[PDB]
Amino acid sequence: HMATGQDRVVALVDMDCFFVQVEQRQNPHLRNKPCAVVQYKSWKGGGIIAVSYEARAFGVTRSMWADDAKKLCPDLLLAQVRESRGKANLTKYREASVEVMEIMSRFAVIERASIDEAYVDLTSAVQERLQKLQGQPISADLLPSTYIEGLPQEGMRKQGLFQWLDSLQIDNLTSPDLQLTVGAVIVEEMRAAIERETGFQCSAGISHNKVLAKLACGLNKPNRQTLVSHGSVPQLFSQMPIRKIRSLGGKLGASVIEILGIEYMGELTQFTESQLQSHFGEKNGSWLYAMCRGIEHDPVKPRQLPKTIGCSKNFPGKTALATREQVQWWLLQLAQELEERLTKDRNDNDRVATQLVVSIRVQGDKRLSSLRRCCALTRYDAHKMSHDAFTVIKNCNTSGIQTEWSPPLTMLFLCATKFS
DNA sequence: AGTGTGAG
DNA sequence: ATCTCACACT
Ligand SMILES: Cc1cn([C@H]2C[C@H](O)[C@@H](COP(=O)(O)OP(=O)(O)OP(=O)(O)O)O2)c(=O)[nH]c1=O
Ligand SMILES: [Ca+2]
Ligand code: NI
Repeated sequence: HMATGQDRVVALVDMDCFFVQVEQRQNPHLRNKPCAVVQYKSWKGGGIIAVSYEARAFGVTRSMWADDAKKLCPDLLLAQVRESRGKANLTKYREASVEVMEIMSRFAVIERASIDEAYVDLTSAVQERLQKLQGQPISADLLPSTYIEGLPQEGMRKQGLFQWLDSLQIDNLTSPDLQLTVGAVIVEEMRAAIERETGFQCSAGISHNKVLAKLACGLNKPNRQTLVSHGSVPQLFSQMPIRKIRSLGGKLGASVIEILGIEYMGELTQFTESQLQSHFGEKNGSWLYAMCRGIEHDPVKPRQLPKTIGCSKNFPGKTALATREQVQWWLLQLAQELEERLTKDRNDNDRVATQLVVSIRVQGDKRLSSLRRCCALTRYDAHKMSHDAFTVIKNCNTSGIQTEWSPPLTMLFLCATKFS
């Protein structure tokens, strides 16, 4: 069933207001109440980074000062992420993420895609489950939080699910729609286990590829899951913004919109594959041709040890690193965080990083990074690493006066790679 | 390849 | 993210 890109069952799981839920687990009084998670900033109580769904009803959004949100939601409760060596401390979140990932790994192999989301390949689990119950159909009681995109044509959810279930093939075990339905069953079980063992809620999307799973996950949030079938793709794409498709959120997507004069994914269906290749190249033209028809093949890649570990910090405008002392201090601060993480990495995976990449951005440069250089990473010593990084970046101070740094630095980035 | 692009 | 990480590209 590859010709129609219905060969796999893929799901994407995304935690609802992840940081808020981890905080609600520590301090119970914040549960089922409007609350938020802020990064302490002296001005206005600090910026808000995670908002509960209860608080979103009052118009609360991320990137807005706590006091202004207070005005919008006076009952609003606050949780504050600790700050360390100029950045947020996410140990708590990484550990909760690991908990959930381990729980998901029991049902099918996963691909960790971020701190709060992961792809799941259920093809094998769907086959094995298909043999386990044959002939008896699938009752709606196994899909308490599943939405069937496009149907019908909390009450609506049940009516659409009934219309979906009444038409599912029963005997053809290779039926794409049946495989998706079973995948949604397994995801319902997965999420039930996750809640039971951690108290966390989440959403999921079930379809045939990563792109459709990602779109399906966001259709019915929170604490709900959405199944997007191949037959529902035309309707779903009829008004789906091109820039909302995974990998098309940047320049390529903008280019498609500008060159073809279209806004929705579904409009790409009218162009021929040769036209798309003549305008975007063989590879992107063919990819777009199949993607606008719901076909995509990026495989779900199991456990993978990260290829890099790094951290950085930006110093915009006034904050730009101007003296030599400042650059030395921030390099040391970054290296100390790096050391902490590299140490945990070596403890958990018995591998050591052999290369240190230093990257910096000078004030006034439009590029993301002004330059990058590499040196050996022999010892997990923040002090040593700080001096090595300084040595590769020292040439960049184009000023004979030792009293300052020129041009100033607006970004410092340290990264450990070449693991072995 | 080191840079640029993009997902989260 | 008003950061972490992956990887495509002669
Ligand atoms: C996108 C984003 C996320 N985060 C953090 C906090 C979030 O809890 C975590 C996951 O990010 P998101 O998944 O983007 O958002 P969310 O989990 O808070 O809520 P929902 O999925 O229901 O929309 O990463 C930021 O601090 N700044 C950001 O810009
Ligand atoms: Ca989330
Ligand atoms: Ni020293």
